[PDB]
Formats: sequence, C-alpha cells, structure tokens
Amino acid sequence: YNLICYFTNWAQYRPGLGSFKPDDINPCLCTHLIYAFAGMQNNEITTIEWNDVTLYKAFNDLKNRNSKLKTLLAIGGWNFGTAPFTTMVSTSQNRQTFITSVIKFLRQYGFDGLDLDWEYPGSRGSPPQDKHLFTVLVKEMREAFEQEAIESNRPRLMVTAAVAGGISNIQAGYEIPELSKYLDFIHVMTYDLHGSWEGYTGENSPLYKYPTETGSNAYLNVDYVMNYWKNNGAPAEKLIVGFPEYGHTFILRNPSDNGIGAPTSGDGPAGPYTRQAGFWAYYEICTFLRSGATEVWDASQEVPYAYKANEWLGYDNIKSFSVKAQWLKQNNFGGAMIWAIDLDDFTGSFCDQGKFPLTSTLNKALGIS
Ligand SMILES: CC(=O)N[C@@H]1[C@@H](O)[C@H](O[C@@H]2O[C@H](CO)[C@@H](O)[C@H](O)[C@H]2NC(C)=O)[C@@H](CO)O[C@@H]1O
Ligand SMILES: CC(=O)N[C@@H]1[C@@H](O)[C@H](O[C@@H]2O[C@H](CO)[C@@H](O)[C@H](O)[C@H]2NC(C)=O)[C@@H](CO)O[C@H]1O
Ligand SMILES: [Mg+2]
Ligand SMILES: [Mg+2]
Repeated sequence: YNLICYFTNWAQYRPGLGSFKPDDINPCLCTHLIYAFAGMQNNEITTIEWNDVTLYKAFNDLKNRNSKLKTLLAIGGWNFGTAPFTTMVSTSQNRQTFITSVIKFLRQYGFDGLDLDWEYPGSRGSPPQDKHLFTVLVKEMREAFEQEAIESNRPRLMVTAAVAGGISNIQAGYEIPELSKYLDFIHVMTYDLHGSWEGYTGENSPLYKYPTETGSNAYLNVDYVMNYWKNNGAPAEKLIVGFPEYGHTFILRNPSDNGIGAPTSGDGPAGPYTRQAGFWAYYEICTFLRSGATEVWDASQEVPYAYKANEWLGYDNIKSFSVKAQWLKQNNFGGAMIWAIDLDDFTGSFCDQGKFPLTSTLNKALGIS
C-alpha cells in the first residue's frame, strides 16, 4: 500500500508551535510526500513562496533518510481557481510550454513527479470543454514523461492528480476510463463532504452514509465516492483514499440540538493556529476535547463528533482512521493520502498520543514500515 502525505508551504507562517517546515517531517512515515503548492505564470510552473527553493531542498533531502521515499510537487489547489488551467490547456502550444517547464522544474529541484490539483475541470467557472482537455493534458504529460525518461536515462517522473469527491464535480470534470490509463495514481479528496456551508452539522469524512440519507445526500461518504471512481473506469490499485487530519467546526443554533443534522449558523469558529473559520487542525481539536467537550461516536458512519456549548465538531481520530484504513485494504485500494501532515500533532504535545498520532496510525495499518 501507499501512504501519500501532503505538506503545505504556508504552514511555516502559523504562530508559535503551529509552525511547520519540511525538517519537521518524519521521513519514515509515508511512502510519498507531496509538496503543496507550486503555481503558474505565463503557462509555466513557478514557485509561490519566497523560500520555496530552500524548502524544496529540505523536502527532497528527506530522501537522504529513506531510500524508498518519493516526492512530488502539487500544482494548483482550491485557492488557485481554474482560469490559469483553462488558458493553459486551451491550445497544444500552451500545454507544451507547461509540460516542458514542469520537466525542467521537477528535475532541477529533486522531485519525482507532478500532482495535478486542478479544482476542477468543468466547474467553478471552467468551461465544459475542459473535461476532455484535462484528459488531453494528462495524456500528453504522461507521454512527455515517458520520452524524458528515455532521453535522460532516468526513471520516469510520475503524474498523479487530486480529484473531486463531489459527484456533480466528478461528472462535469473527468473522463474516468481514459484518464485512469495515463495517471499513476488518483488521489480522491474524500473529505469536506459536510461543513458549515450546509447550515447543519455533518461529518467531514464519514465512511458510510447516515441511515436516513437518500438521494444526493447519500453521495456524501467515502464508500460511495471511492466506489463511484472504481465502477466508472478507475482501477482500484490506482485509487487512493483521502484522509483528513483536520475537522470542520459549526455553531449550533441551539446547544440542546447537537446530533447529526442539527441546525447551525455562520461559518464556524476558527482556531488560534490555523486561524480560518470552520476548520481545526487535529492538534487544535485535542485542545478542545481536553477542555471538557462531549464526545460522541457516530456509529453508522464510523467517525467521531464532539460539542461544547454551541460549538460542534465533525472530525477524525485514531479509531476512525483505523476503521477506514481496514476498509480501504479490504476493498483493494492502492492506499491512503493525508491532508495534511502539518495538521497532525507532529510535536506530540497537544494530544498526548505520541508524535504524528494520526499519520502513525495509517503507517502501521498500511504496513508502511
Ligand atoms: C488540495 C487543496 O486544495 N487543499 C485545500 C487547502 O489549500 C486549504 O487551505 C488553505 O489554503 C490556502 C492556499 O495557500 C491558504 O492560504 C489558507 O491559509 C489555507 N487554510 C488552512 C487552514 O491551511 C484547505 C482549507 O481551506 O482546504 C483544502 O484542504
Ligand atoms: C463533496 C463536495 O464537493 N463538498 C464541497 C466542499 O469541498 C467545499 O468546501 C471547500 O473545499 C475546499 C477543497 O475541497 C477547501 O479548500 C475549502 O476550504 C472548503 N470551504 C470551506 C471549508 O468553507 C464547499 C464550498 O464551501 O462546498 C461543498 O459542496
Ligand atoms: Mg512566524
Ligand atoms: Mg427544541
């Protein structure tokens, strides 16, 4: 199995003990580390942070302590939008400018592949033709990587993609049978399945549907999404399950109404380290739980939730990671990917569960070490 771990180049700016850089990564935990994110300028891949080149060196130097580790560079992400991707795939010339820039960039800085994180072809303003042009891009990138390995006499650079977990976005965005022929791995973002945007409580990454859910609400679970990809053309061995090391937060309209689906208001509280409404890192979650929150196991969906006063949290813990790891193994998937290792309790001093408690759980369950 593969354990693919995302690292984010803005974690360095979090205050105090939240600050995280590549030297804080245990090189033995994952099989692949993915660097989020590169950007794009004039259809060429670029850095985005002033010290990316330094962090790239520190990131790929982790391979000096694990000969099997591979690293990839992710381009895009949610906040990158779609317009630069649309423009880049719109002509063969723009695509070749991009592919050429990617090859030089990955080889120069020491990466083993590219993770495409366009969120998403055919949605969020991307026009309908981008569904097919994404296939064209991935095929041309795969073929260019094949030819560069021949011409450079080095192992082929990998091409992977992080892909939608929402069915509407999947249907608008991906030619799954053809895409799956050229991608090395498909990183399915089976999280953010519920959150404050809905106006009621729900789990970030439930394994199964809640018993009353029907119709399109019944799409919002890991089991359905992964089987959607599998049964629409993707080989299971290429499919990687997404595991969040964070949770979503909500404000309950009434503290007495605190189950799944309870009405909520606003964007949800922010944490002192991640400082973003609606979102807590696992180490921020531990601070909340320790202060007297009520903990509930959502038995039907195999995930925990917690609440205190009018604050409600849908999240993952060791138990839920363990259940979903055994589920992905029993369904023959290629492994797991984590968003993101800088959100684990990497110091071990927030959760009293040891260093990297969530990532270590998957390392053990997937037989990584
Ligand atoms: C693959 C992907 O799109 N992941 C998302 C993250 O990028 C989001 O994090 C937010 O990312 C922006 C881009 O640099 C940061 O400026 C912002 O501070 C960051 N927020 C946090 C809490 O790290 C993430 C949360 O929005 O959602 C996806 O994971
Ligand atoms: C299944 C599905 O499509 N869920 C959507 C959520 O993904 C989405 O939330 C946003 O997701 C991004 C990555 O998927 C995150 O970067 C972003 O922070 C998050 N927005 C939040 C937490 O407020 C919402 C859009 O808000 O819609 C769902 O449909
Ligand atoms: Mg600082
Ligand atoms: Mg009432």
